[PDB]
Amino acid sequence: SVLEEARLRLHVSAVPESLPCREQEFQDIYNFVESKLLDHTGGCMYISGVPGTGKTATVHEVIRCLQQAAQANDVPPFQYIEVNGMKLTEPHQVYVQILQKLTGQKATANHAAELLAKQFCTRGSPQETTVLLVDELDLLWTHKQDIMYNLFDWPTHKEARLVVLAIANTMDLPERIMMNRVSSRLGLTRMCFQPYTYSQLQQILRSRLKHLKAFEDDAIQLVARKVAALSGDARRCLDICRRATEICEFTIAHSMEAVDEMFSSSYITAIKNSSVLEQSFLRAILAEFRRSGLEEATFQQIYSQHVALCRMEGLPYPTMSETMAVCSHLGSCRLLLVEPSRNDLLLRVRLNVSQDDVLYALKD
Amino acid sequence: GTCYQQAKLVLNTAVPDRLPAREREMDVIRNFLREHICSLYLSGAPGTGKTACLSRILQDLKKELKGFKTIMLNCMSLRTAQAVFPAIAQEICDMMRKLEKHMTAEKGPMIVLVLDEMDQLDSKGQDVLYTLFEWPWLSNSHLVLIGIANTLDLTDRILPRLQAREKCKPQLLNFPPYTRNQIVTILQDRLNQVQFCARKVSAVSGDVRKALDVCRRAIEIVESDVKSLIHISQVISEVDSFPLQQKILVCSLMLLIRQLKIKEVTLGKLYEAYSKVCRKQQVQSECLSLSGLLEARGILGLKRNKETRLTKVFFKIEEKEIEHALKDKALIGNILA
Amino acid sequence: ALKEITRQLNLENVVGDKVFGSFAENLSFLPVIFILDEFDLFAHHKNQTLLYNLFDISQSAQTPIAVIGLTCRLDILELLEKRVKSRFSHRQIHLMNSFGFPQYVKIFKEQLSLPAEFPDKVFAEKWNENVQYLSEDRSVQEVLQKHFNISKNLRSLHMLLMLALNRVTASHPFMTAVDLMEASQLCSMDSKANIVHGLSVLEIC
Ligand SMILES: Nc1ncnc2c1ncn2[C@@H]1O[C@H](COP(=O)(O)OP(=O)(O)OP(O)(O)=S)[C@@H](O)[C@H]1O
Ligand SMILES: [Mg+2]
Repeated sequence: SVLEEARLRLHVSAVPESLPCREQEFQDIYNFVESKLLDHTGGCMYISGVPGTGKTATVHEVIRCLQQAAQANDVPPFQYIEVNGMKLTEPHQVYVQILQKLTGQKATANHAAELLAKQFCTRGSPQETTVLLVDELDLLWTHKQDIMYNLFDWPTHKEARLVVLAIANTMDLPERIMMNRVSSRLGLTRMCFQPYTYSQLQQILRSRLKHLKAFEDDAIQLVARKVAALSGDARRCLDICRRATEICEFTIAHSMEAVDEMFSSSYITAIKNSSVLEQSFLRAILAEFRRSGLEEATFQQIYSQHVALCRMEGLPYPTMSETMAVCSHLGSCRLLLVEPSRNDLLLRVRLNVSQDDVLYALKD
Repeated sequence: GTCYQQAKLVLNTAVPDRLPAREREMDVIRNFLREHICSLYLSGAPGTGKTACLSRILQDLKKELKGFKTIMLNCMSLRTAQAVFPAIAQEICDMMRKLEKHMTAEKGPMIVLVLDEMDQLDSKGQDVLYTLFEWPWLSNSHLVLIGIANTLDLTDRILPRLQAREKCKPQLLNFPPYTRNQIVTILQDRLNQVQFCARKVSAVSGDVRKALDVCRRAIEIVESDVKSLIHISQVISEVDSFPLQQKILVCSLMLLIRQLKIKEVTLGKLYEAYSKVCRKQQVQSECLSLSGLLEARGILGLKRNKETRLTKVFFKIEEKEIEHALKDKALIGNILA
Repeated sequence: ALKEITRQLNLENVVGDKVFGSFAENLSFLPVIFILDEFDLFAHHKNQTLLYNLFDISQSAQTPIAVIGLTCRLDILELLEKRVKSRFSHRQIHLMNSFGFPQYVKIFKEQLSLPAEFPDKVFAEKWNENVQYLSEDRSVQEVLQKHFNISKNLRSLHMLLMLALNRVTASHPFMTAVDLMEASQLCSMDSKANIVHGLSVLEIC
């Protein structure tokens, strides 16, 4: 079906061959390592960007192009190694992960680091140029900063033949996280990937659905505009498109339902569907806060206000245990803040949501 | 095209055959070493080429003089300070006693030990540094020890006892930062086949490596333009669209800091102000996510106190620069009014 | 968690028996469905490594993996880091007791109803008639109203029904409204008053 085809094309893992939306950046990268591949000299580059900008996809596409060029005997052969920071149980273990990738040897972290140092500092046999990719750089931090120092200092050696690209989310990392000598080593080589403009998102969506007439232009434009006005991320845009297809299986209304169901908060409806006693408890808390003006109140005054409200409403007299049970149930779903494990009558209570939201939920 | 490639290759960070403008320090080191071959402490800012010049002079002395063994060691390669003790022994052949007995021998070639980045050899009691500095002044000692550091207080913070005993004071040498004329001389030495960049580098940090990077990037931009003062200033100014919700949030935070005068604003009040502004213009997880994204760009700083409300927010940019970063005054007036 | 995952998948023979920290044996080799009870506790781990890897392999194109999480907290979105939150498909289902008091009475009537597979049929019909009659008794409705005001959770209703059924003997095969009143009274007594009542004169002074 056409809807099935659209669902298949819009999947996240369905990477396109090449989209010129980042071609400029691509071209820049396509030069740098290329020069480093032609002069037989290593280098280092730091790329910082918000998630969802296609940094990993761009790097992988560049690596694919370089591999294809090498297969066509235009670039000297090279060894590619990729490591992910957050896929590692311990930081130092990365030394093993690199080593086993280049020699297959199993060794302890200290011994693996020593062997890597010996191989990258001593004039050994002429090896292929090494292209090292490290993902999630900020998660390799250490109080001693030895791993990061070695990673960004080893390509400085001529014998290393090492090219390193560090992908991260924070552009401040080389300044407030990285010390002085290593800061200048990555200095002047920072690539920043700006979020996609609504035109870029529209181009990406149109490229996803080429030769396929399933969505109207207004819905796609509104989805792209909303994404640009919210986060400017392609992943959530694809998710919204998929959910809109799902709803259409059941117009712009579909996209609106998707966006306001997958982004909006559910606190208001949870408060609305609460029980009567919970509503009385919330009203008592609000009344006590208005009387006092403080954002922290002991459980005793709240209980007194609740008793007064129950007397006003004519409800039966509530016991302390019932009120404490209701308080615990409310605190379980993170609507309030309390530590009732030991203290019972002297519990500080703080609202986890804005007061105006509570008012708008309780007016109805 | 080959001209640009050659210019980039020459201007690399690799140690060259000659380092001009450092003849005074090199001569001092040469005289010291020749007097002690027939305790030095070099302290310098990063990018002064102390490692390069020391390696060059040591290679020259190896070429011209014989009868000494020179041992390099980098402190960063050692995970523990105490690990300096075996690494030295492995380069010559209870372990410290073996080192001393091998060093106090009546007959034996001179040993020149250099430990790059000495500041990494700190200890909880500074014992290792004390023993290392007291080694050259024992009986039948033949040690000429050289210590390179970027920290200027190693001879002050770490070694009061060496000041207490006059016989154990080493000779200190400091590397001044490169001046504009020295940088120009080095640059013209590289290209035997400018002033503005040298001035800015000297005024900011005086790091020759930074100047090399600047000129490399300028050459890269020039060659990219061809393949397809202005370049240098462009690159240096480069190194040295916002979502509408983020604009509303930052404007609300600016209004709050102008109104209540506090430096840091709680997230709850910020969200309340954001909601009020959105109601005025008819426009909590989303707010926190936007705050994190703004912190990612470096516009705002967050003191994270492990809770949503306890995370405190502060600015990093002057108000005038903030206003001029905005390209539309209609939104500014609407939010102000 | 890694040990349990390896043992349930019967790959310890493939992966190995020793305590070695390497997990690339599974990771490189990695349709299997995952069920995660008390999902909030996993978010308190040191680096959220397991959650991140699960979301990554879900977003990867190697093997199909379905992830289902259960949570009582309403703020499960803010307990996750930015990366996993971005990689997390925003699919949420909400389970609220969105029904009125008459629906609660219907639930009570149906829950205490014998199934159609019981051997004796006339006894089952008499039991159904008895529970139907007890449905509209105003004391039973008062007890149900009290418990419904207290809490709408079905677990408390099941507990109350179990305690009521405990007092069902041979002499009294069919329940009584007084039995439900007794059960409700037994379920709703305060401990503090009892403890104070159990004291002595000097403590009272
Ligand atoms: N050039 C592109 N044009 C259009 N869509 C793209 C492009 N590159 C990537 N994408 C899509 O955007 C998604 C995000 O790309 P990633 O590179 O995985 O994200 P990221 O920037 O690396 O951030 P994280 O946190 O590491 S996932 C991809 O999975 C693709 O679906
Ligand atoms: Mg990525």
